[PDB]
Amino acid sequence: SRIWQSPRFIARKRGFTVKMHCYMNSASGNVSWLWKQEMDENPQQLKLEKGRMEESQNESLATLTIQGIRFEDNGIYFCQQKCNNTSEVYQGCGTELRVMGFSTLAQLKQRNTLKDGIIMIQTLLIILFIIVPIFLLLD
Amino acid sequence: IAELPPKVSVFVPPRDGFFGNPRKSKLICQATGFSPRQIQVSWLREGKQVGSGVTTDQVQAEAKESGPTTYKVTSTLTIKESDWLGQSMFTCRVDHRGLTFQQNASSMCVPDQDTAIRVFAIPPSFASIFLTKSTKLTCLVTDLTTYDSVTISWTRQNGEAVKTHTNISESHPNATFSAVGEASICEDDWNSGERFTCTVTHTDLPSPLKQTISRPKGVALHRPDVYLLPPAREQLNLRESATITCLVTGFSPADVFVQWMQRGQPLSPEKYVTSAPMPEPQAPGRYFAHSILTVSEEEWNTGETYTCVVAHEALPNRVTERTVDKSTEGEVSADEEGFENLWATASTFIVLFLLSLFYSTTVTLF
Amino acid sequence: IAELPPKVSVFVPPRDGFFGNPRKSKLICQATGFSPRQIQVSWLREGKQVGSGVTTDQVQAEAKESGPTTYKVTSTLTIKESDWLGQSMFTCRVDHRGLTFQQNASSMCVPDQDTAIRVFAIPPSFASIFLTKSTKLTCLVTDLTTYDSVTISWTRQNGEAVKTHTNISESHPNATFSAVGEASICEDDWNSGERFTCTVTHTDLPSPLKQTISRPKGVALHRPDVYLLPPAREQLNLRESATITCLVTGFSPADVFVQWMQRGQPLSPEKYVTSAPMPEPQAPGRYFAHSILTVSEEEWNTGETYTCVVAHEALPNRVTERTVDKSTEGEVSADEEGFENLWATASTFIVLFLLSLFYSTTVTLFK
Amino acid sequence: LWMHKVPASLMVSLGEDAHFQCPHNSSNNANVTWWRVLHGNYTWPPEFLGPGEDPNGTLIIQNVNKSHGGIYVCRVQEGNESYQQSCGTYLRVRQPPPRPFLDMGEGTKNRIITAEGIILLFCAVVPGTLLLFRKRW
Repeated sequence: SRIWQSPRFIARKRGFTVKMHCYMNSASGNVSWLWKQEMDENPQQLKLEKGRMEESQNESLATLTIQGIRFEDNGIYFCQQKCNNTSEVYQGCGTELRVMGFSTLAQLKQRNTLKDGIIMIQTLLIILFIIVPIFLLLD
Repeated sequence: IAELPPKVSVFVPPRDGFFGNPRKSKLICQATGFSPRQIQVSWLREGKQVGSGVTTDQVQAEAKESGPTTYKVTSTLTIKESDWLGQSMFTCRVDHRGLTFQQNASSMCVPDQDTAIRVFAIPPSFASIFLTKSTKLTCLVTDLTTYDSVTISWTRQNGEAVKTHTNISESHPNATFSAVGEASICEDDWNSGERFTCTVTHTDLPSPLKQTISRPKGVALHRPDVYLLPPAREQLNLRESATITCLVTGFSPADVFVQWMQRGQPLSPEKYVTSAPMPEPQAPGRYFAHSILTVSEEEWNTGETYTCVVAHEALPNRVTERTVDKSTEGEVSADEEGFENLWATASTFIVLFLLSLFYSTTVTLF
Repeated sequence: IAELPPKVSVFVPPRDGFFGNPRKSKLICQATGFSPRQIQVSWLREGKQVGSGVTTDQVQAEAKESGPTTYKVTSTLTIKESDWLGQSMFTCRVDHRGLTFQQNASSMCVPDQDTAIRVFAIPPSFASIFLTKSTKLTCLVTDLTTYDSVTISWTRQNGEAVKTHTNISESHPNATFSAVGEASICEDDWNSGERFTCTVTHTDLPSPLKQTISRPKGVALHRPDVYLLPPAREQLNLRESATITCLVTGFSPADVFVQWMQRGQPLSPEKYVTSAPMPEPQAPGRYFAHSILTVSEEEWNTGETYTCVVAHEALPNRVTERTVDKSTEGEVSADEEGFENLWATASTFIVLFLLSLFYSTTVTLFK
Repeated sequence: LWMHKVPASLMVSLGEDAHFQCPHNSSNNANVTWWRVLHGNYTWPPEFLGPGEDPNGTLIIQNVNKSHGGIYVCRVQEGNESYQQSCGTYLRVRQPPPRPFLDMGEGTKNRIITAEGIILLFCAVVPGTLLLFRKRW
């Protein structure tokens, strides 16, 4: 009711940028971010990597910015603000991020069945080099 | 005894009730409600004082109960149809208490005069019902100056009148003055859909303006499609601006409703321009629409999604929402397809074949 | 006592005499010049006498020196303005000695059945005259019927020539006639904006209604740009029918003209639809327009170039062609093409290994 | 408090039958409703999805098609008290599964291809040495 975040569930390709928004009052202090991966049910304190992660705080608006993502970023995020006049913790509804990969259903099936065929063939080459040298060198 | 001036007004005759051979007519310039007695009702025909037919009657004492004892007089100028249609200025010059009252005159039937302008009639849309439960109906009369003697009534199919109307329109720069005559109405009456009509009257025309409006029936209902097209790749190279196109296609009936959510709050209502339906070529009875939106190129390079909403009474839950940023594409499998394994096979077989040549060549030697 | 009826009439007030809150004026039921004393006066607003707002006078004598000295009476009905504009009939039924003396009256005495009609024409439109290079103009004339010597005389700046029109119709269902008056003119005169009046001559009233109409000197010039858009991926995933769209922006002034083209032959006009110009949101009035065109998708998944053209004053050759067909992808990314690029290289070294040990087992095996 | 306990997203394929739980805090005598909303700071009103099913207050959707996206929110209120709005679990209709090559991962497949290259070469060297270099003696 008081703290408001958006969007809710993002699905970006590996490589691009995302942005997240947090709207509440410019009255009692600043906002601190969190981080929480799938395993816990207790969050942590977020690191801000120099360059790769950024943050701004405009008039009635503040924003986490993240460039250059990869698979170790599957987080569920939180902007958090405890009151400075009543001392009450207020906390939003988070966001989620899940980072996709390049290929499609066409090339994935072809390379899977293809390279399965390749490893079948070269394992048959191990069959040739496990039958021929022992039988031949043992005469 | 106060010097009360009268109301000088030539009660003009109609053009049909004429008697005599040649056909004659009276001019009654009845100015009453004046004290004291002194008045000079001098008939001027085109500025020239009339002597023929001037019947200046007795200045009778109005024995009024309040105020001073005022007076009344009823002058009479007998003219002809050769005088009434003679196109002369029959000025009822009243020199009441030394105050000359040149009553301007006319010598025909006077329509007003030759001009008729414009009027609109906006039906209430479907999306202006399920928002506010406030089923208005208006009719904008416009393109005039805000004067008095306007009246915007409303007649049903029965010809009876309905409710009045406030907030009549205001001062406008380019003589683009107007008015908004609204009246409330029930909903199932509008759904039954008979011809509601508004009429207007000014001191501009002798003509009513029978603007008719209703709801047509009989049309079918069809779900629409939505697609969303990312911008023109040539247009990025010009380094100025982008476009986006919403597109709805193949629905029934008209009256669709769109707007744009980005960042969480909707846009201003002037960054984006919609369109009106026009009939489909292929299907016999459907329509389409457009929606355009422009932002710069620093904006569209940096994430910053956009979303389209539609609104239509036949879509099965009234609202859908499609969204295209830049790359929301890229099918399943978050993690795998790897990075380590591929570069690994690259390096291992490029070293391994160079470590196969010197094995094969000595086999070609011995 | 000479039993004499009064001169029964009703004199109407002027239209601009309604004042007060609400704006009101009055009436006169002139029943004057009557003897004997007995008279009855009754108004009727549409078959009903209104009670209030009535000032009926008394039976009072007139200034007469000889003859039977008659009497005068005058009822005065205070009325409202919107009621008087509302075309209500007002009858003051006088009953002098019980004799019905009516005067049906209102304020609507316009009617004009006459001959002087509106006479105009469309200008030579930039869409039409581009096709034939044949700038002409057609005098639109109604509110006139078939008389003799119905003339369409396009006078010039100071009264010059006109081709006499042919191919006349029949009369309209509302008895007027389409004087279909055309004339071809020079090519740069309207481009220089000359004054062309459709001076007419008719049998009943030969009044030439003139039209000092020229090219509207004004709006400046901008080349439109043409950005053809390819269809949508979900739409072909439906694999029913697609929608190419040719889109123009920013031209000045309005009245642009498009038509599709493929293989040189034109398409049917019932296929493709366009729209009128709309005002532009951001800039001043540099308008935009669009055009949608269905296909068969089984037509679309083959080739078939499909070009668009355009027609503006700003364009020097007045024709530009653009086309994109089925495969104009345009730089998806670089690490994707590097990705399957690199995997293609690894597959290449694999099969080169299998050939290599084909050879190194071939030489030893062929002893 | 409990207003975040429901997970953020959920994976459901086509045609499946769903599950939704809303772990309330009050004492079991409330009214349980489900509602479906839009993006945020919405201007169009939501609509009543459905009442409760079981004393667990579960919500079950059958016959999932590709038009069943959208944020689902539980609203529960007991009497004239305050009403509870959750944060809601987003849904994406994700059918198409690969025919699974479960007996390896492909990150594990091609490293087995490389080590198989090493073992096949080192296995491939020495009998060609032993034959013609044990032949002439």
